Amino acid sequence: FNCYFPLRSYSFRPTYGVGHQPYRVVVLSFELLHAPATVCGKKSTNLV
Amino acid sequence: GYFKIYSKHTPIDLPQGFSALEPLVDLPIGINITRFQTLLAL
Ligand SMILES: *[C@@H]1O[C@H](CO)[C@@H](O)[C@H](O)[C@H]1NC(C)=O
Repeated sequence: FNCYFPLRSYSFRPTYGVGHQPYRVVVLSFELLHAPATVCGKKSTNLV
Repeated sequence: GYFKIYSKHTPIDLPQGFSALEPLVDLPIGINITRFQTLLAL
């Protein structure tokens, strides 16, 4: 009575709907702090 | 926030002479430093 197990299985199957297929997610969060900007994205043209 | 290390090695009471210390590494470690200690192998 009243006690259940809150973790339930997704139970993915190939025959499911488009919304019932597994869709992996990758989340990026950017942080700027009092550090010398150690991560950055730099194109260099040939010299003349 | 940068820790800078200059180094020089010479094959020899400190000797009387002039030698210039070239830079070795420059690191953006960024922590606060107040004291220090040394390690020996024994
Ligand atoms: C770094 O450490 C020194 C220790 O003498 C302290 O006085 C200083 O306030 C510290 N810097 C910061 C940003 O807390």
